[PDB]
Amino acid sequence: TTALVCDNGSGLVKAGFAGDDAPRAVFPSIVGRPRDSYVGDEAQSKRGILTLKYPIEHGIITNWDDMEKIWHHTFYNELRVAPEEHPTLLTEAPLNPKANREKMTQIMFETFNVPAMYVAIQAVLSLYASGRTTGIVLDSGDGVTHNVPIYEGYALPHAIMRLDLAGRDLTDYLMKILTERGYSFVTTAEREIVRDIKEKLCYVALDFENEMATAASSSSLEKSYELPDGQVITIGNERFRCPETLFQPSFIGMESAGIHETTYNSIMKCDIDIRKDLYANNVMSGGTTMYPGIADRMQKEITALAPSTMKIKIIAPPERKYSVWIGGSILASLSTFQQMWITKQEYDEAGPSIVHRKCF
Amino acid sequence: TTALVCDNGSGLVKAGFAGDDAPRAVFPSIVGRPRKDSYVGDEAQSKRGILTLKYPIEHGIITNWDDMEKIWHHTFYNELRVAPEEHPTLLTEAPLNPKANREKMTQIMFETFNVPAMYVAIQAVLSLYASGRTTGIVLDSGDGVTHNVPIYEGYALPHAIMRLDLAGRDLTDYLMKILTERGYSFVTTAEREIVRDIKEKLCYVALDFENEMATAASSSSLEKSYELPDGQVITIGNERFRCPETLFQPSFIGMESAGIHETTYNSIMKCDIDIRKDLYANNVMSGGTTMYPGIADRMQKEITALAPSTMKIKIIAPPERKYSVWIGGSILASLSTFQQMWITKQEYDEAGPSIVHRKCF
Ligand SMILES: Nc1ncnc2c1ncn2[C@@H]1O[C@H](COP(=O)(O)OP(=O)(O)OP(=O)(O)O)[C@@H](O)[C@H]1O
Ligand SMILES: Nc1ncnc2c1ncn2[C@@H]1O[C@H](COP(=O)(O)OP(=O)(O)OP(=O)(O)O)[C@@H](O)[C@H]1O
Ligand SMILES: OCCN(CCO)CCO
Ligand SMILES: OCCN(CCO)CCO
Ligand SMILES: [Sr+2]
Ligand SMILES: [Sr+2]
Ligand SMILES: [Sr+2]
Ligand SMILES: [Sr+2]
Ligand SMILES: [Sr+2]
Ligand SMILES: [Sr+2]
Ligand SMILES: [Sr+2]
Repeated sequence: TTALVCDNGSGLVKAGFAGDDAPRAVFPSIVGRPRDSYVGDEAQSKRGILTLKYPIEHGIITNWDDMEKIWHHTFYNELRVAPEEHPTLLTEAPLNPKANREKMTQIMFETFNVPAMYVAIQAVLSLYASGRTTGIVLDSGDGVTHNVPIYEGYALPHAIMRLDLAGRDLTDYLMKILTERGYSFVTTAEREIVRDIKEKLCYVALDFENEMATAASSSSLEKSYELPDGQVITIGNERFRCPETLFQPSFIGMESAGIHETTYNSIMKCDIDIRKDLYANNVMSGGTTMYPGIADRMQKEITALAPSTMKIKIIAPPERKYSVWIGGSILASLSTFQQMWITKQEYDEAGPSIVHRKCF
Repeated sequence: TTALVCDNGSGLVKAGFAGDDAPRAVFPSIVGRPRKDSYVGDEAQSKRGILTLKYPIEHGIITNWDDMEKIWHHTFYNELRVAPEEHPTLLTEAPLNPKANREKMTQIMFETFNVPAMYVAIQAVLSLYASGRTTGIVLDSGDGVTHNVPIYEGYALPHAIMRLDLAGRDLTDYLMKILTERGYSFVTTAEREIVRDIKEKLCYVALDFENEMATAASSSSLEKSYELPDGQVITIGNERFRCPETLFQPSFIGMESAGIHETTYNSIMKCDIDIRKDLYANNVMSGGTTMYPGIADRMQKEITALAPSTMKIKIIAPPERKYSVWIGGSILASLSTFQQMWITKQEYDEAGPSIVHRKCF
């Protein structure tokens, strides 16, 4: 028997087979209905004739009807497997309401007739993937950013921090600042171009003020980008100003602490005896941690905030845009895990509330 | 960086690389010295006519440290052919292994073999891991000893461990005895090795011992022949199932002890009432001496007779269970989540051998 791993995010579904090194399928977490339902790439490419909805907001499922459509699409159209044949591992946001875990469980067993399933916390999976069971994860995706401190596979809920700024906000901000430069990025098609610019050319400056000074004095930091129609544009300080928003949320009008401060504050909410282990094991996860320079910059910022004697290590694996998924693949393909699944039998005997006993 | 997994048993060493599906090297845990200074394993055995042979491990516990060092040296340099300084090494240990022994093993690995990192895992827990479980009760029967080890959520329950002081070597000796009663003769090492081969190839556990005896007596339907390298032939009938029947009836070799079904039952019944149901449904067989065809079905029948009438009982006997400890070690040492669990050379330098008690569970 082979397990499936489905990592449902605010912007992207990552899905595949346990044991694989990477997801087989990655697609937009979008359901389109006429202005009877389309999912993913097709929903996107038919936007003109459709109303589009994102069933997951800031990592939490908020539209169960549309979520069922995402899962149906995942099984039948992307992975192309019969769900009744596969134990299925799903992932969940930090601080996911208990009722949501039950609803995921009920839908899996009742709608999709899975023989077995499990729900794991996304940040814990990314930690596992990095080669640890203790550390603090900064997970930053398309819609939300969290700090999750974890001790021996257990997330410490009182110290979890949530920042409602992530990749989609950074894309919107890059569109704004490139428009201020004198370009015009406003439409949905122009948003896809800017997303590509963001993913290809942006970086986190080690010293932001110095970098702004460098950008002002020479073209040394400038990069050309060819637009779909052939026109070549210049991206300058926008390259590092865009992800600087993560450290300075006031750039997009948010009063919030930046990701260095949320990391520090998370650590400080934990018991003093475990803080040392957390500083030494700060793991970055998710697409919005992919910026070159982010690890170097976090190391510097955390050092400035931490006790002078504190050993600080930032771990940013090259594969971290899929580390949640990879952690799920490791867990779901592990021999010992085969006893951890909620079985169809157990669900029939106990109902959806079995999830709280079996997963956690 | 690839880890090494070395499972040291009373009779056999199983050794290889983490991530592999089977040990690369399996050889006798024996050191011979003249009646070259010392010989190990395969070579010691062949030269035994001019050597005194000793087993440095007895009932799973190291009792001769000079000879154990020679076994580890042979494993690293002659069998695996690696430089130990390049490989984190996972070792295994028996139930109730003395703290002093765990310390001395740790000292030897870091100071003599210069390993970069090391870990010691409980053998029965590794076997359970390999079977796909962290809760269950393991019957581990090897060359020198048999244990039941109940395990709950990844931890062995030492208050409920049971031991039976017979295993594979005793079954070989018993088979030799009953084959000698047939007029066959086994005096040389070569001939005694023949008996071991017959045991490993032709023996099985009868579902109902008395019925099977009756069958063997009324027809030739259960007979098998074994051809020796020199032309001689051994024919065997009820000896096929009388030999491993000893596991269920230790009186066969003059022991008063409970048989493996009763030790398994006794072990479960020493555990907390609220976990017994989980143990009954997860009896995992481990070790070379559980390899007998028929053993799972016989255990199912015997346990069913002892347990409450409504108890769900399941016996799990993985096909490569003669190496399940090793395989569980391979799984563990190659697992991402285990990578901070190793004792590092740095931790050893700073803490000394007692570090093993703080790190290894
Ligand atoms: N190389 C890159 N550089 C910068 N950003 C990137 C890169 N690759 C992907 N991203 C961004 O990462 C985001 C998607 O990441 P991820 O799949 O981790 O999010 P998600 O799970 O869909 O969302 P969330 O975790 O917020 O619920 C998108 O905003 C995308 O533009
Ligand atoms: N297929 C088989 N059938 C019966 N017996 C077997 C088979 N394969 C191996 N054996 C026996 O298993 C024994 C070795 O098993 P194992 O390697 O588990 O023991 P060990 O670890 O050396 O000893 P212990 O666990 O007692 O310290 C030997 O007695 C061998 O003859
Ligand atoms: O810290 C190790 C424990 N961990 C094992 C999962 O791989 C979760 C159980 O608590
Ligand atoms: O349920 C047990 C969890 N764990 C043991 C933790 O040390 C097994 C992880 O492979
Ligand atoms: Sr995510
Ligand atoms: Sr795709
Ligand atoms: Sr419905
Ligand atoms: Sr149904
Ligand atoms: Sr053994
Ligand atoms: Sr040395
Ligand atoms: Sr009987």
